[PDB]
Amino acid sequence: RMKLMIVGNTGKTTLLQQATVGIDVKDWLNVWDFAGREEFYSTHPHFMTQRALYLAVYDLKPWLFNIKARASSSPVILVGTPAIRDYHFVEKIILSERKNVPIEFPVIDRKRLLQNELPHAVHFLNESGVLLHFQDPALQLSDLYFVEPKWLCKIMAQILTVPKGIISRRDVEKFYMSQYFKLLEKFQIALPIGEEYLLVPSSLSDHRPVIELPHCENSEIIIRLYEMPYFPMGFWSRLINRLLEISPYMLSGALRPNRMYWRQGIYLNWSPEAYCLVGSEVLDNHPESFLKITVPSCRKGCILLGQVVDHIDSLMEEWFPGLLTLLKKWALYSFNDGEEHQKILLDDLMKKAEEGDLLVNIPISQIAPDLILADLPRNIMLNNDELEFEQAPEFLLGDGSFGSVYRAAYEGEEVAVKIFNHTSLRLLRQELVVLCHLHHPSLISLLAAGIRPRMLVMELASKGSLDRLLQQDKASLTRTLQHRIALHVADGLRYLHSAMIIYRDLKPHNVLLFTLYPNAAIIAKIADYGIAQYCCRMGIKTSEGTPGFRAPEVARGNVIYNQQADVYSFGLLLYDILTTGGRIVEGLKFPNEFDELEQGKLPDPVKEYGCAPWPMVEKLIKQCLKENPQERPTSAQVFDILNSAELVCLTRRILLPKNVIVECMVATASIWLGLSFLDLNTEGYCLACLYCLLVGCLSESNVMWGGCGTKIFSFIITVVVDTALYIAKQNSPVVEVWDKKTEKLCGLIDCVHFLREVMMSYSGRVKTLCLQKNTALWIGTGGGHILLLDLSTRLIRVIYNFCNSVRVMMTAQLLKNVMLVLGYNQSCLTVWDINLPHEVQNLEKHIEVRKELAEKMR
Ligand SMILES: C[C@@H]1CN(c2cc(-c3n[nH]c4ccc(OC5(C)CC5)cc34)ncn2)C[C@H](C)O1
Ligand SMILES: Nc1nc2c(ncn2[C@@H]2O[C@H](COP(=O)(O)OP(=O)(O)O)[C@@H](O)[C@H]2O)c(=O)[nH]1
Repeated sequence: RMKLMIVGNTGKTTLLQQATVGIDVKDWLNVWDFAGREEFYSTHPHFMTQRALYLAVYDLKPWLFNIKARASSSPVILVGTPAIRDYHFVEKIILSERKNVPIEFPVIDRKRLLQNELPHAVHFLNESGVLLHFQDPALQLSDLYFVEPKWLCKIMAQILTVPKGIISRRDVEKFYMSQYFKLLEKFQIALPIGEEYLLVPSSLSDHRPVIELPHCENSEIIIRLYEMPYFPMGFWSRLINRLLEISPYMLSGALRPNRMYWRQGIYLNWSPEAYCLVGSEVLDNHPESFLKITVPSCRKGCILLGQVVDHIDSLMEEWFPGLLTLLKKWALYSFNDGEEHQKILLDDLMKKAEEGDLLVNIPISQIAPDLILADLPRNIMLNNDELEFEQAPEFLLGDGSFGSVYRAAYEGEEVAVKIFNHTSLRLLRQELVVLCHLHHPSLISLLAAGIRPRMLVMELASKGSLDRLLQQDKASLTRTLQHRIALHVADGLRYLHSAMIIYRDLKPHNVLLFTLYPNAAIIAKIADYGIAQYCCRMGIKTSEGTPGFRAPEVARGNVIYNQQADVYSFGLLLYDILTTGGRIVEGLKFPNEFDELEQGKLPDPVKEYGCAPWPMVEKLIKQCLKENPQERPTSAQVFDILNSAELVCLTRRILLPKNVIVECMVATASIWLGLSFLDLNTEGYCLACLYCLLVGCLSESNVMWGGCGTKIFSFIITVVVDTALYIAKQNSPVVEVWDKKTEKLCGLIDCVHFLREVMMSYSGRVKTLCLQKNTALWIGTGGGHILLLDLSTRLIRVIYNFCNSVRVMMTAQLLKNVMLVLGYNQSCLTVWDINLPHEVQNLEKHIEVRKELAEKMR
C-alpha cells in the first residue's frame, strides 16, 4: 500500500512499537527502519523513494539532503527522545504471486516461468516494499528481481561487519557468487582496487595518519577549500572511487601512484614534486564541513589540481545536485611565505582573474591555476594578438550547446572559434576535458583556449557538418563515403568510451566533414563536447541530449545510464546516414513527434524512404536500436562490425522460400531461377551444361574452351580460362593450374590450406569458380566460405557467415557489375559488389593509415 521510513542517527527500533545492522523491515503500513551508524550511510541513498513517509529521531543534517533529492514533496515527520510537520517527541495479481518466494536466495531471473505490463507493473511494485528491481542501465542487474527486499538490505553490508578497512575477495568468499561482488561495488560498498582485494571505502581508518608531505611552506603548496554545510550522504565513497580509477591517468593521461585511504580523504603521490592530498578538514569554531586539496605549487603539481577539481566539480553535477549556493569554494593564499593563509572566494577571485592575472593587496597562477587555465598544456594557450575574430552573422558556423561556433583566423590559418554566451568557466573547462588530454583522428582538434573572452579555437572543417551534407547535397553521398563517415564516428566513440567519457549528443549536426574524397584518411570528426561528461564506472544520472537523437533510457530521466546511450545515438546517426535526410527532414516538419517514436518504433529504412538496401548495416542498425542497453554492442564492437569489407560490398541478400533448393540460374534487372523468376527491383518470387548456343563446362576468354570427364578440350565442374588454365574436378578441394601453350600442369591451388590458416565444419570442397579482370579469382567452397586469391601472386580475404553451402557463382550486370552468389543454408541469392577484392585491401590500408595517425597524435 504505502510505506513508512524511520531515518536518523544512532538513538528507531525501540520507537517501532505502535544495534540495527541493516534496514530490517517488519511491515504492519510498511516500515523501513534504517541504520543510524555512519558505516551504513554510503549504501542506502538508493532505498529512499517518493512514495514514503519519513520519520526522524534526532535524540536529546545529511538525512534530509537525499530526502529532498529523490522527491521534493514527502511527508517528513520529526520526533525526539525541509518538510518538517511534527515535533511531538517522547498488476494486483502479481503481488500475491511475488509474495510466495520458496528459493534459497530470493532472486529470480525472469517471471515468465512463475507467471508493457511487466515493465510498468514492476515499477509500481518496486515503488512499494514487495520487491526491489533496480533496472538501472548502469548497474547491469536488471535481470535480477530481488524478492523479499529485507534480504537484500541485510546481506549487502555484512562485508563491512565481518589493515583497518581492507578485505580480500577470498575472505568474503570463504564466508551465484559473482553477482554478489557486483552488488557490492555497484552500491559503493566494496569497490575493487587490485586483482584480489576490495577497498570497502566505509569502515576505513577513522583518523588520518601523520603525513610529513615534502612541501610545507606557503610558497610550495596550493590549497583549495570546498566548504559545505555537511557532507552529502555517501559523498566520500563516490569521491574515493572516482579518484582511484583516474589515478593512473591523472598526470600522463599510465603512472600508478602510491595511495592512502582513511574513509575521508585520499593521498596520491607520484613523486615529491607531484602529489595530491585530498581530504576532509575540521576548522575550529566552524559548524561546516571542508574538503582541503593540497598540491605542490609547481608545473607538475598544478596539472592534477585541475584534474581533481574537475573530477570533484563534475562529481556534484551528476551525483549531488543541490549543493550547487550551499557549497562555496575558497582559495588559500599568502603574500609572504611565513604568515597564515588567507582565503578568497573562487568566484570573487575569478572576477579578479578576468582582468589581469595578478592579485594585489602575487600571481593568480599559484593561487588557483585552473581559473586562468594555467594547468592545461602551454601550447594551447590563446595569443589574443594573433586572433582575427569578428563575431558576425556572416561568419556564424553553428550553434553549439552553450556557445556559437564562429569563423575566425588564428595565426594566419582559417579556424573556427566558439564563443560561450551568460555562462560560467565550468562550461569552458568541462569541454576542455575532451579537447585536450584526448587526441584522435576522429575528434576535433583544439588549437588554443582563451580565458579573457572565454573562447575555444578548434580547427575548421573543410566541408562543413554532416547535417548540411544530408539535407543539401545528396548526390555526393556515395556508398563508399557514407560508410567512412560511420566508420570514423564509430572510431571516435571507441576512443571517447575507452577514455571514461560519454559523449551524450551524437547527431549529424555534430559530425564534421573534412573532405568528401572517399579514400582519404580523415573524413569525419565529432565536435561539440558541451555535454560530454565522465562516466567513471558508476554511470551517469543527469539527463542531456537533443530530443530525437538520444537513447530511450535518456529520455526517461529516472534511470542512471552508461556509455551505451551513445550506441543508440550512433544507431540513429547510422540510420540517418543510410537514409540521407529522411527522418531528420520529417523531424523538423513535425515537432514534438521527432522524439515520440525515437519507444523506438523506427520503420524499415528501405520500406519508407526507398533507399538502396544495405545489408549488414540494416542489421547493425537493428542491433544498435535495442531497448535494452546491454543488448546494444559496445562502441569497440560497433567499429569492429563496420571495419569489414564484406559489410561495404554486400548489396543484396534476397532470401528464397523454404526448401526451394535452386541449382541453376542465369541473368538478363532480373535474375532467372530453375523454372522460376525473380525481380531484383521488387524482390518478387542449366539455363541460358549450356552456353549462350552450345549444349554440354564451357568458357571463353575468340578462343573457347570446355571440359568433360577428366580432360580439357578447346576449339570437372567449371572451366576457367585466363593467361593460365584454372579447373577443378567434382569434390576436389584442390584447383589445378594448366598452361595452354605447354598443355602441362603449372601448379595447383589448395583451398584447405587457406582455410586452415584462418582460425566437418570447414568443407573446403570446391563447387564453383569465377574469375575477375582485376587479377583476383573467386572460388566457391563447399561451405559458406568464399576465397579471394590474386591471379598474379596466387589470399585477399575469406568471406564467410552468409550461407551454409555455396551452389552457383556468376557475374552479372545490375549500372554496376555484381558477383551474385546462390547458396544453401533454405537457400539465398546473395549479391556482392564486384570491387570486393579491392575494398578488402583499401579498407585494410585505410585502418592502418588511421592507426598510425592515432599513435602520431598521442
Ligand atoms: C559550409 C561551411 C561551414 N563550415 C562549418 C564548420 C564547422 C566547424 N568547423 N569546425 C568546427 C568546430 C566545432 C564546431 O562545433 C559544432 C559542431 C557546434 C557546431 C563546428 C565546426 N561546422 C559547421 N560548418 C565550414 C565551412 C568551410 O564551410
Ligand atoms: N532513556 C531513554 N532511552 C531511550 C529512549 N528511546 C530510546 N532509548 C534508548 O536507545 C536505544 C535504542 O537504540 P537504536 O536507536 O534502536 O539504535 P540504532 O537503531 O542502531 O540507531 C535503546 O537501548 C534505549 O535504551 C527514551 O525515550 N528514553
